[PDB]
Amino acid sequence: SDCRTYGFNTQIVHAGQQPDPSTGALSTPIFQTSTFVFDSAEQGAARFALEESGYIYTRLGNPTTDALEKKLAVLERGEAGLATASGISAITTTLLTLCQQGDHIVSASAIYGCTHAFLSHSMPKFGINVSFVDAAKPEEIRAAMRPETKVVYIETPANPTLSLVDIETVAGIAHQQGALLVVDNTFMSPYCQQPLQLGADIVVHSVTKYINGHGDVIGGIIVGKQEFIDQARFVGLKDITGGCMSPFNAWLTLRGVKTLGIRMERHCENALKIARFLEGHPSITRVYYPGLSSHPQYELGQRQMSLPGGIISFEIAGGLEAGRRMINSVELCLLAVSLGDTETLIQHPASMTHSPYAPEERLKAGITDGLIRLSVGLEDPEDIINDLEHAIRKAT
Amino acid sequence: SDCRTYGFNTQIVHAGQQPDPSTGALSTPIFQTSTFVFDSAEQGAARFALEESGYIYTRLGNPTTDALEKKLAVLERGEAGLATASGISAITTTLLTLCQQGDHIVSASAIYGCTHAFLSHSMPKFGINVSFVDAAKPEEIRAAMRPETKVVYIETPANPTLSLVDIETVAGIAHQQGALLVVDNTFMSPYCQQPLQLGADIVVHSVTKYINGHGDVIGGIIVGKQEFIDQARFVGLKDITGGCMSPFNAWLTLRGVKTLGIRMERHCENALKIARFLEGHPSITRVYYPGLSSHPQYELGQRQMSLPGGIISFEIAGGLEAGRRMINSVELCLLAVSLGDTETLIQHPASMTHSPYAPEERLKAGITDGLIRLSVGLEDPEDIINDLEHAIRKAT
Amino acid sequence: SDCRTYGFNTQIVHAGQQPDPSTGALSTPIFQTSTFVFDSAEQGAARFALEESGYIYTRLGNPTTDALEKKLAVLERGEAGLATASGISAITTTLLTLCQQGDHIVSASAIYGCTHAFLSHSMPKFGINVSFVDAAKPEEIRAAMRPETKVVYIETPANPTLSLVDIETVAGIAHQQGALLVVDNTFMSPYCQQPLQLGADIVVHSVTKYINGHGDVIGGIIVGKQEFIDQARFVGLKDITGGCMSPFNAWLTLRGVKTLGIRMERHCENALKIARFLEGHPSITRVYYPGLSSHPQYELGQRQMSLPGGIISFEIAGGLEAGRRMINSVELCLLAVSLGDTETLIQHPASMTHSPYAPEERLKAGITDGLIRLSVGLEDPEDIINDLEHAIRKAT
Amino acid sequence: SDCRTYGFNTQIVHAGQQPDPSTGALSTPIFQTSTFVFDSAEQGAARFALEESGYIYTRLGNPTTDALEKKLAVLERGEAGLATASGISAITTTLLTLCQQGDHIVSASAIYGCTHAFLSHSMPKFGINVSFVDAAKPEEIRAAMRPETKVVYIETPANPTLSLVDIETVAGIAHQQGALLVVDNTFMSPYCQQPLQLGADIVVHSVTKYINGHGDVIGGIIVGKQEFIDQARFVGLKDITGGCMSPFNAWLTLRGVKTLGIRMERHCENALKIARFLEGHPSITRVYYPGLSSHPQYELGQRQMSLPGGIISFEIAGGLEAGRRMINSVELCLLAVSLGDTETLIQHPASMTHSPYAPEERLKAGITDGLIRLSVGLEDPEDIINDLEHAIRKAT
Ligand SMILES: *Cc1c(COP(=O)(O)O)cnc(C)c1O
Ligand SMILES: *Cc1c(COP(=O)(O)O)cnc(C)c1O
Ligand SMILES: *Cc1c(COP(=O)(O)O)cnc(C)c1O
Ligand SMILES: *Cc1c(COP(=O)(O)O)cnc(C)c1O
Repeated sequence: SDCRTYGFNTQIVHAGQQPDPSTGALSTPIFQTSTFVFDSAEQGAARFALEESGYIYTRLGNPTTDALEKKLAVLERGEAGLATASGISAITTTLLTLCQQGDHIVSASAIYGCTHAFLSHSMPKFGINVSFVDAAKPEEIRAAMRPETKVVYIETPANPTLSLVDIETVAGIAHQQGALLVVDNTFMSPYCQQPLQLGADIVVHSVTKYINGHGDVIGGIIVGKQEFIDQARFVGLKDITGGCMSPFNAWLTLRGVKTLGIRMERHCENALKIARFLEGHPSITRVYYPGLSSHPQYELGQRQMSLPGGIISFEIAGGLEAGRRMINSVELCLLAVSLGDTETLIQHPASMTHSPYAPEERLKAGITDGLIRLSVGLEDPEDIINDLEHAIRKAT
Repeated sequence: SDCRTYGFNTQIVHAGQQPDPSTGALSTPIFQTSTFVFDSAEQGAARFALEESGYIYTRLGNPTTDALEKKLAVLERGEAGLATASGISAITTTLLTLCQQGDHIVSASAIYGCTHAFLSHSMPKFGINVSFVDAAKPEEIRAAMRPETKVVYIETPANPTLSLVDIETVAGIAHQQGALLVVDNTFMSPYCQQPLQLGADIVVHSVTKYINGHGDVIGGIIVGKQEFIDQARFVGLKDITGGCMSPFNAWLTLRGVKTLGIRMERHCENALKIARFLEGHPSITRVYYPGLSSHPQYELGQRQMSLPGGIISFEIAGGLEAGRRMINSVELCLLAVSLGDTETLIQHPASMTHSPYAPEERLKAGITDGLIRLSVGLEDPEDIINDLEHAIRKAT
Repeated sequence: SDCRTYGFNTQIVHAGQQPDPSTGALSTPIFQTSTFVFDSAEQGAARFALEESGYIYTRLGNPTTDALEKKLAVLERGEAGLATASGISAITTTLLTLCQQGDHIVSASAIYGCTHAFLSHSMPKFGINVSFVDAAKPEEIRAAMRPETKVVYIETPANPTLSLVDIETVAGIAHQQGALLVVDNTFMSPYCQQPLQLGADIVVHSVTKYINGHGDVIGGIIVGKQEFIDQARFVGLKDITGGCMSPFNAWLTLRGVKTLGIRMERHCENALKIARFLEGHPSITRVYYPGLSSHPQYELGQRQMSLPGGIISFEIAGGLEAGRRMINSVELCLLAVSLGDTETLIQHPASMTHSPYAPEERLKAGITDGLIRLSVGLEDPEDIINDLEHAIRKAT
Repeated sequence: SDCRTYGFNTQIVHAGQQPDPSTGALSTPIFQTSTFVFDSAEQGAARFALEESGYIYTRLGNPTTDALEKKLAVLERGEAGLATASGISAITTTLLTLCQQGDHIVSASAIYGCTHAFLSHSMPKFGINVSFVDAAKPEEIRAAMRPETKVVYIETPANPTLSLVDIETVAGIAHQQGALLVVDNTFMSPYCQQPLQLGADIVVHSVTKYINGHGDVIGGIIVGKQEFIDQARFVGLKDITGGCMSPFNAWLTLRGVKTLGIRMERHCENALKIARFLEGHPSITRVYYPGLSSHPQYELGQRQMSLPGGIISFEIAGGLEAGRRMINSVELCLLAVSLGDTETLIQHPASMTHSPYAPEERLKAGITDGLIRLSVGLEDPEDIINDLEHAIRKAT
């Protein structure tokens, strides 16, 4: 049969995978090899000429990684996938394949910090200019487009305030002006949002977050048309970034993604409960969560996202010192800077990642002094709420 | 004590490593994690401000990978190391950290094919121009230097004819003209050649070859001054290539490198025997091996290399068809395109990697129709010789 | 705090685990080591004398495996855990620690086939006699008890007809007669049944099934009182079976168990839907599933099990040939002999595992000619039902 | 061709292994699976009936582990191999397959401590009696034989004094009296001693030591006739010990064994240098090493062993307190209780493993107060000697 025909949970479990043909092994074997052996000179030449399918060398391609690439292509409804060493490598392999000196990119300003650093500081040194705009306002995207614009780049939801971008509307604007739309879908995973179905051309993820979900893999994935992915593989990865994924990391990500549907359901069920608790707490001034009807783009989120996500941000009364006291008072939530793990993770940017920055520079990343970012895990939500209540009460 | 004080075999085993402090575990633990947890807001801020040692997130740094980086820095007599997703990523993370639009690179022409593709086709699209020269002639390096030249880039020995480059002489030329010298030391490993001791500024390796040695890791390493490595880590890797190494791959490379000294001794003992056998064979027109006194740069090799290496190239009588017949007639040597594995690997480029290319285009990579490339493994050399003799006899 | 105080999902995620003390790594490091190093002669002696905590050698104990042992002890409400190379090793390490020549065991007859082979053929050759009884009838257990009986051994539910054993009632009988009760809890996992809370003394699992859940680990676990577990570790494992678990297998099982709660919820939701579909199908003569009210011990199952499980057996009309045709006609369910994986697995014992046996010998394992065993996975239940309907329709 | 025809180093690299048939991957894939899938009911039945080759379930057999089993069978010149969870499991799976209540074993007294504990305390509780003899005196073996003796069990060399057993002579005695000879060949590895070639029936190893060689695997192997190995697999392992090896551990051992020849050569070259240094040191009363001509069985060792090994024991002047001071004064040698790793390991049993024992009880394991045991690693021997000289000088 064809796995593209089954339901989404069935695809999560099975797409891109099948029992090993020589042994019947059910788990995808870990092809932890660099070298592949040819049966003859002619078989080697046939593979190098693309006249025969098969493998050559793990930087170019590998059976374990191929399974992950095919699975994620199915889940995003794209033609082809390309696994990478990190989410950053997925982003930069994509953009360095597409762009050359003299080209231009229109990017959302509300993007992952290291992506912003790449676009702000590294791209212009290669002659590739970037204009940053508020992508919640599609007119600002249009106004920033130039004859040289090759790419519009967006993230949605966008940390740390969980604002949204209207993918379908932005895709139409980008395409009318001759540009590709690249969407970083890390926050949602394909279980909750499908940018290619809304007109995006390329989707990138850090699999480090929800796709792997177990806090033990750094990796990325790119999904798009075969013609583009082939260039991203044989030029961007092979020559430019060298950012190939280890077969063992691909195997762990295949293993983690098996539970993506059930994990996202529980992350989001837990997060909605915690978000409602925080919205009712008189020591919490604001709660940013797409599942609360007061979210400024709530209706867009309901049309574009099948679930409101596992991430919450909120502001605690009392600013910087209260946020520091609160984060130093949790006993179950763990202080860390990643997200999408099975454990609940918490961070206070103004006292952690952005401490030696001026308050007006911190807002440039949307960071207020009392802002706390919470990645909701798979624990009992009552335990998470009790921990938050205990810490908030102490802090205020 | 200080491991930088012990003998080289002792350093191979011990440098960069020690029993785990919390448990005493002798093997370096596999810190297969993405996330690291802070004990307090203040500890997180201290790490982000570089005011406290410790870890944050595996793309930035990891204890397992740190051990590999420190070991390879000791072995190359460099200050610091940076592990990468691939040898290509080591090369491009280095050059994309050092160079920006308007800069220039002087490169040897006799370099790894994918490095050549990066330099020929990708660098100029970022405004970084490259002049290729015959680096066996240091005067051609000097003549190609421009005010904008930031880097001279060399490999030695250089596949597929095993020609050499005089590292010390080229380093002096590069430095007099204000450029850094980057040496790809993959072929030799630090056990056989130490470019930093001869004046190079930066050494890169594909650990995929001899350093790991077991044919099961794609990876790279960069070694140089702390100031440069810090930029390669926090800009080149973090932002540009995203080419971080998986902790499991670092652990496998640590494990492989434990036997680097004994492996290189056996590879080179075997290769010298096989090279002498081939040089005495009337069906073999030429043998390229630094350990044969007829090698055109033999004396330079004796001063610069402690052993002549594990790689041999040779030309079989009868050109393309004889090379194809020979490679299709081996029974022990394995047909493949990597090198530095414990198994003997063999390839015939004119019928394998470069078949759909014109004979005059193949020479542009030094490839004649009868040229065979042999990576000598750890088998009994008598068995390798018998296999080669059987195949040569059949082919001719 | 104490993790034994949190909710069960919180314990699944966190019990037995914490950030690495020397680095903060969130994932439990893979301590893939044999050797541990002492700081002094005195520290080595202190560990060998049990006068100091810490590690010596991985066969005796290991930090990664210790985390798994502690987690499973928390989840089963037992004092201590011991990980093993396989479920069989958990069973035999337990029984060979407890029993010596002249001792006796009363065992259920409806037990895992290889356990039955150990008890029937291997135990008596060591002078340890075994009486098999129908453990659904607690009076048969009582009647089989002898002065030499050390252990009553049961599984519940019991494959392949999913009959039950009343743990609390059997525990009272065993204890009144001076014997320990050992329960194999593999089928249910601690998420669905807690034998120690009902009076059992020792729980064993094959973690190969639901606890790991990902079809990529063979392993076992024993949970019980510290005094017994210490004997199982330092005599049974150290000396008798040698069945220690690899640190990597323990790490994978820790990783798999993170999703145990959400997996069991989905397995059982899916299984109840499929069981009801099969019970309404006129080509299916019988359906064995604890969640159907027609199950002969339905009310006991509701008191003893929090969910009815992920396993279903059923009889297809037409006996042996229909069962063979049906199993050869599924397109999504995979033909295999394990259970508890994320993929739906199916087997027809009369044509697969028990084909060269007489029909009257097959019933001795409860196997009728039309009996099919289904391990329900995490796919969309509609897809599983459609596959079963297609295959049943073709077969009948 | 047939790998049993190549030289021993070629076999170390290649025996039991070949490129993956479906992909050409050179490294043996890690078949980290529990479940295997059948294409039809008939294929499942054919495998269960042994009428078709192939896999069923990893406890029974696995492609990665099969490669290791076949390689070690080739290296020991035996018919078949069986991998296990530990060296202890190799020993007990063997003996519990061969023996039942009423049987008898004649064992050397100079054996590994946990093997001695199994034979002394556990075997008799299963009705299997054991007589311990000085196996350096073959007449004591003969005199201890009884009508019920099934097995003669020996280790050679034997820790901690490195005494020897004449394998060929003992095999002839055992066979004349109708018993099998089992030899634990862990100390030597097949590179240095081949008991089956000298008449032994079964060889066991802890692969934890030299075969893996990297201090990161606990595991065992059994090698013998196909008829016996089949019983050890399908009864001893399947039913009794459950001591199967994890596929990942088998893959690591395959990887470690690739360098067995070059490692043993260097271990033994280093050990002979260190042994000669110790024999010339006036603070060292005795040196136990088969490569010193003063060894009491030196000539037997030269006939039976191709190299004298990597292990040395020696007595330091001043007894218990000097041994403790010496071991607390090394800076490079690591204090630990395993052997065969790439790092040099050292232990002082009288102050470490046997401290709370009476001096007359310590001699029962051949342990004098000043006895030090050294596992010589791959470091520069000059560095090891300097470390030992520094520590000896301080201690005396
Ligand atoms: C973490 C993250 C990234 C970067 O991925 P890495 O795997 O850390 O390189 C990119 N985008 C988003 C939205 C992320 O959360
Ligand atoms: C193989 C090789 C490389 C590339 O390294 P990868 O690990 O394949 O990316 C670079 N230089 C040399 C000399 C090589 O042999
Ligand atoms: C599979 C199973 C076992 C055996 O465990 P292994 O890990 O295969 O050794 C024991 N009991 C039950 C109920 C099982 O399903
Ligand atoms: C270490 C050893 C063993 C035991 O093997 P494990 O892998 O630790 O179970 C048995 N025999 C000898 C000679 C050993 O050195």
